[PDB]
Amino acid sequence: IEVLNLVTPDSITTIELYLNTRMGQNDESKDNYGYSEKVTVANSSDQDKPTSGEIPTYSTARINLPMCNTLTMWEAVSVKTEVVGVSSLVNVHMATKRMYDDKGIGFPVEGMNFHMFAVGGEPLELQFLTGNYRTDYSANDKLVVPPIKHQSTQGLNPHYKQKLTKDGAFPVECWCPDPSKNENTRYYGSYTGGQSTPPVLQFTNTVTTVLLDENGVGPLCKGDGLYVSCCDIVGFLVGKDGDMQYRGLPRYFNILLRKRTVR
Amino acid sequence: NIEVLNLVTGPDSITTIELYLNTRMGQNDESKDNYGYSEKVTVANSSDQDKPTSGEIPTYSTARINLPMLNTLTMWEAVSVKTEVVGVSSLVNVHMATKRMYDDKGIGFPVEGMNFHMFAVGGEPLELQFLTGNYRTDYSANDKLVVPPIKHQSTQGLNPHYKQKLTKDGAFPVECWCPDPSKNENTRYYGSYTGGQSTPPVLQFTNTVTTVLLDENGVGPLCKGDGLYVSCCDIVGFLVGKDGDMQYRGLPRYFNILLRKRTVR
Amino acid sequence: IEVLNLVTGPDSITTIELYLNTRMGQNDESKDNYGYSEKVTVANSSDQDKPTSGEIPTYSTARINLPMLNEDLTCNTLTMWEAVSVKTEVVGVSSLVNVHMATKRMYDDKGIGFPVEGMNFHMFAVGGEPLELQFLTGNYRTDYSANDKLVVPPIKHQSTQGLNPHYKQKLTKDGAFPVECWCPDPSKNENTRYYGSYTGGQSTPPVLQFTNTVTTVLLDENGVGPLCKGDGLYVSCCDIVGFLVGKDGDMQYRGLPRYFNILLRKRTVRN
Amino acid sequence: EVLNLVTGPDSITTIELYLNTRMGQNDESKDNYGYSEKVTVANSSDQDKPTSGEIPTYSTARINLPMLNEDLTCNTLTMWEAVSVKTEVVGVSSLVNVHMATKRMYDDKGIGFPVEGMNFHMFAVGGEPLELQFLTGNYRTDYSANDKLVVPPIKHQSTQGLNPHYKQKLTKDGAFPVECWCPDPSKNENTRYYGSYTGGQSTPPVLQFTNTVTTVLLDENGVGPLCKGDGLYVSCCDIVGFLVGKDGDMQYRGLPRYFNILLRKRTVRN
Amino acid sequence: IEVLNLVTGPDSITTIELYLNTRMGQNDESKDNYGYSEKVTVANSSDQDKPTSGEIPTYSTARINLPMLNNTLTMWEAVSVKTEVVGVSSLVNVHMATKRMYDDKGIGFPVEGMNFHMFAVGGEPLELQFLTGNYRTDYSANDKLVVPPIKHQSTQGLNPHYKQKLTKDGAFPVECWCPDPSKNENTRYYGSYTGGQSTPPVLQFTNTVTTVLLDENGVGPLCKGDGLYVSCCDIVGFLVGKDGDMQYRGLPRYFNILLRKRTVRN
Repeated sequence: IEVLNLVTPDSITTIELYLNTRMGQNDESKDNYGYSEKVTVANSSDQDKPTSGEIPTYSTARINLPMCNTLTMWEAVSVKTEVVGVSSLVNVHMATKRMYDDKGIGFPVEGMNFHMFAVGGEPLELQFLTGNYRTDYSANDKLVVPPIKHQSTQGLNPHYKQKLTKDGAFPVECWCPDPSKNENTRYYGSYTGGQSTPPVLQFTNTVTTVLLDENGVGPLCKGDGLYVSCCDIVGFLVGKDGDMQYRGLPRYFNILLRKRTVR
Repeated sequence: NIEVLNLVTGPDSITTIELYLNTRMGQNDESKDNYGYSEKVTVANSSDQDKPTSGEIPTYSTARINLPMLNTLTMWEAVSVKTEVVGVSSLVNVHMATKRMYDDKGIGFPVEGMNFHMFAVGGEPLELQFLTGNYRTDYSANDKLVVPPIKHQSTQGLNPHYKQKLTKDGAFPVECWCPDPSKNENTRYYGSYTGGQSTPPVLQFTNTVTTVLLDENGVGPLCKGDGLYVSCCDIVGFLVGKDGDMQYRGLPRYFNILLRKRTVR
Repeated sequence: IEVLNLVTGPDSITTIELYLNTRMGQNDESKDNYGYSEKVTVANSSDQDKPTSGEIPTYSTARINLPMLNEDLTCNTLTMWEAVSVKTEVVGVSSLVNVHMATKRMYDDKGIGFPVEGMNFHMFAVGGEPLELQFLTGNYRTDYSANDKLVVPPIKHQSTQGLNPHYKQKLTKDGAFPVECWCPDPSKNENTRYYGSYTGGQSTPPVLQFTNTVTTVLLDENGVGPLCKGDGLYVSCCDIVGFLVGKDGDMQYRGLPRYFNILLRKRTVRN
Repeated sequence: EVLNLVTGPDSITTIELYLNTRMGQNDESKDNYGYSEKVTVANSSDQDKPTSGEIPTYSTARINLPMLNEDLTCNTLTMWEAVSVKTEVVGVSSLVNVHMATKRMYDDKGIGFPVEGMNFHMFAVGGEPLELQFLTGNYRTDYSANDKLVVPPIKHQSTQGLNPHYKQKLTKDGAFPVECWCPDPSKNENTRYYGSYTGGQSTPPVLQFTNTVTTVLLDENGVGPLCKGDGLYVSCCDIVGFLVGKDGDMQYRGLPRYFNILLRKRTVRN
Repeated sequence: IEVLNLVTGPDSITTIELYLNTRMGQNDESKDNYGYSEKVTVANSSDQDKPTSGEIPTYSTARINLPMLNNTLTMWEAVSVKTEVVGVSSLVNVHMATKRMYDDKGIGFPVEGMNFHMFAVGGEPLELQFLTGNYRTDYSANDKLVVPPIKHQSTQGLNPHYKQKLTKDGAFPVECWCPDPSKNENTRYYGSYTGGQSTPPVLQFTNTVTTVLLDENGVGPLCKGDGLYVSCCDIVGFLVGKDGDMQYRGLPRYFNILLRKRTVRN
């Protein structure tokens, strides 16, 4: 894309949406919504076959935007995004393991934190990379995973790529953003690991993230499509008998766009 | 919402509002023992028998302040705020009747664990979204708590049919209500959470920090019907009794707000 | 105080240096355990919470006399000293590099002695009048009568576990106001700046910095610093860096001294 | 001796690449790739001889830049000057996995231990090999279980601090151990390197990934690494922690790194 | 000193480059425990607190002679420093003979616990204040340690009668000497402490960071008698032996200091 000038009233527009988490029980009408199923643990690396619904996936959505030598496209300028329902973590009376010889608080949701989001003019481009090349994903055929398995995929093998084109379908554990592509998408992410680690979270409606690149060009919405993706894991819920489930929270986006002429 | 015009200049164009809010950890009566704490935390046997006891549930603190009464109108516009947690030094106390370190010879455990700190300033009540860790939580032990009368599975995620307004102090549980980011155009909120079991509280206090409430366009919260809305929650951790029983501990918050006159269409 | 212009000329600025030693409970520099509290005790119940004499940290404070400015106190204008900035440091942080003291030790009595560790509390204030204090405690019933030299309210009440504005005081005495029940009153202190932090937990690593290259500006949003009433400069602080854990597990607060280097200038005020 | 920039079309160029991790099992056709072999522990400091493949090494590559063909007999020459780099750790999301054959929490009912503990992250971009200084926690370490490792031929007590007679250049991928080689601060004028270490036993890994951060490689004089012989040197190590096996066996886990480097032509004195 | 104009033009700037090796207690580079302390011992009681020889960390320091320079005189003025801790990557080693995780199947304990990092650059020796956690500490197992000749209860606080200047490498214990903030007008110092028992070390290394040494008036340390003084300490934790015995580990530090010629009144 050769980028021409901005169109100088009716030349900007806002898009609001939220994405609900995809931890593994992704049916809103059922119990454990917004959690994974019970986490299971492989007996050996060649019997690493997770149960259905115990694997978190990326959340994603495509939004439709309004529709010579010169053409106009929607340019994404900025985004205010925030994690919703952080305060739901101020809860230590649920049916959980508890502190101090069954006299103290219930363990709050705690441990692993993974927070990512992305905004672009096309689906987020993915790279396959996993901790265990032999992971068998066939307990849930709705997951999108490569048809073949190889030793090299525990590192970066560029023959194993994909595009985030489906909500609740791409496991975060084997797909990450492809840094060699995504020239038309902006992505930001963090991971805090460990076993019982304190979640450290913020929420405010005053923070704006500029999506313009180093030349003042935001993501350009191809075929007038805006692509928004995320994942937000805030820890594990610890059951009374020590069984554990991922907990994730939803994400909100407020995206400002403008009109931009291209060649 | 409101079509904004020019600022009013000259004398009497500025005013100030100073207040504090007391914590609402669950025992909220200032003449009862345990004021500024929750009652003892209890733990449900299963997720369909999740009924907290009366008073073990932290709620939001909030107040509405009447401001001076004043083609076009004039409204009070909130410009900035100096806000601080009060009584941080009270947590330097290890001689209370608590569990203690090192084979009963060491210090009392200080108040420690979960920290949750939020405050909001707006020209109307804080707009809320329901979201909970357990859609079945039964709040009927305390009929003063404001919660939805219908329980649904989808409220463990974001369901936008479950909204509310923060219009009563000491009644909206923090655990099920958060700021609605899809509204709150006329309010600024700021919040954080540090979890874990016995996590160190990390706290700061000073009278030298000003939070600017002006938005990207240089427009602060505009005070509808001459009302200013201030809300907060400040959990600093848990007090651990001798037998392991635990109570939330909260601290008060101070606000000093600067407001100016703004002309609107 | 109605504030006017700065006074210029070669006598317009002055500098004040001092340090304040810690007041952890054992506050006599000729005695053992100086710079620590006495052994911490633990109440049997909340209505028998009576700390032992010397187990309680208090604020360090001092009033410094400044050069006299006004001989005639019947003029339309007067001059006051105005605190512009302060360079302050915690002294002796390197002392915490010590794992050979008589302490509990790691790894079945073969490892290091526990270093001083746990709760940290750091605050300092510079003002032109005493730091104004608000009473707030974790236990309204706390009985201070083991040490009648502590300054505390004469009445107790449930409401003091929150903010009761009828329970206030001024920091007018070194080593006497307990940290656990007095904090800076944010509804006053118009003429003092304070800065404070707390890091809790049981065995928490202390995290401390020391340098001679950082200046804290004390001017407010309008460019006005603390104005020294009666030509008096008030400096206050507390610096708790953790607990020393004795061989049997008894524990003491440890504190460190603080240094202050303050720049002041002359300012004209209405009289 | 640096002079001014040159103008015109093709005064600029970009180089894009990634480097895979070198934790010990460095063969992409075999199991445990991207991990070390199980860590083993010496019985005494005079018998400290690690097994082959349990030892992390630096990743590195020389990249050929478009050739600057020119008369070598004149007053000036032209060099490629690295201006800036966008670099990120790839696959961070792979650490969101608690179902692998690992030790697990809460009396064998909870999650599998995620990859956790020691984190070591460095990258370097230069116009010649990264210059290395030898420094080890044990001077007696015996690397002779793997003769591919590049280490000094003699051992001396002084190598537990800085002995400047023990230096190297980082000229082979997967060969220079991290544990005994660090960047030499007394040289490397023509390289920029960045590093960090978070230690401890089971420490939460803290990681970020984005495509929006540029690292300026120009020094305080506005001069970037200058690529000798039209060669660009890129180096890294990204240890994200240990995998804990069911029985307590532990392996390093590392992750690949991406680089996108901007370079411009600069005139230098000949 | 009354500072006047800078000296301009050629040979008005110079650079100084050095490193300082750590002084953790075993400070003899030909011996096996170099760059560590001897094993830490723990006193039976505070009145019997006599550390063994070699288990005490001390400051590293050096004086560098600058080129001969000289109503008015010329002095060297330190403008900035680039400094880094060297050999951080050496802490990526969990196969040494040490205590280990998970019932003797897991990693060796890495070097961990207490971190203390400080450096100083000035035009005269760094001025010290005595302050200790235990006034009775008996240092006579090593009479090469420079400590006060007299002891008193008040030295667990700040007693300004107990001062020194950092004039010897590997001799002033870190546990009882700190920078004196009432002096050091002609030195810049920077330090941090992270304590705890087994705390993760958090360390950074880079050749791209410059520390400006000029004060608020644009004046850096002025090198009296053409002497530049550099001091540091870099403790990175403890090595835990198989039986639980522990020793301090330190790392060396590099400095690259830029100086300029400054005219001053005499």
